[PDB]
Amino acid sequence: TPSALGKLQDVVNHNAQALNTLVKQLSSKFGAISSVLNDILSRLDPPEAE
Amino acid sequence: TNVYADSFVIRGNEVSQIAPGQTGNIADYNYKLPDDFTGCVIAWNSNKLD
Repeated sequence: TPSALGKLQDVVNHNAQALNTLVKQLSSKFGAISSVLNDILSRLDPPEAE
Repeated sequence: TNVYADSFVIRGNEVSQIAPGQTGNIADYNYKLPDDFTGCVIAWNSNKLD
């Protein structure tokens, strides 16, 4: 009955997914052109890159 | 606190390059202004003297 120890399994799963979701948002593209910064500063002008 | 008055002579089709963030021969290799320039750009035709 693996659901018996679900109290601590949920804790460790929330600790894991909180870090995995935080790092997954790093590769996001919120209203931008690229997710990485090297493809933005070296492709767009400073007035628009900022 | 302190005001700097830069003076020079350029052509007519080069006056637009004095604005911040512009690109051209005068903007890049002659006179560059930062993206956060604070001040006023003044230009008038001096064909009768220059």
